[PDB]
Amino acid sequence: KKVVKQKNHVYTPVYNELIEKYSEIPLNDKL
Amino acid sequence: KKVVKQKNHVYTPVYNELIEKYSEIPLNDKL
Amino acid sequence: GARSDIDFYLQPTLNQKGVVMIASNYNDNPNSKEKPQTFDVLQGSQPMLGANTKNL
Repeated sequence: KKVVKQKNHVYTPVYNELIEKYSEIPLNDKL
Repeated sequence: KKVVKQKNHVYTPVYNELIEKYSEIPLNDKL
Repeated sequence: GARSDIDFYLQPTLNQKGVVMIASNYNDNPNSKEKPQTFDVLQGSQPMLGANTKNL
């Protein structure tokens, strides 16, 4: 038998976020 | 069964190296 | 692609066909961060102005 990964059980408002932030690229590894 | 050679488990920055060095050829065996 | 703390230093000219940029990276990280012997090295080029002489 295979499960269907039932429940995380905690709820929230969705809020696809309104106020936007500038998204700097964090590809700063060692150099 | 055959394994898939799982984990070396230590991490690092990649750093495909920036500063270049001159690559002398070390084929100096006995002569 | 830049970020908000580069402090772009502009020095304009007149007779300059093209435009040249110089990118520098001070370390400014507080762990150890020391410079290796100011690279008196004949193998490598010093990492201030490379002056890249290579084909092989």
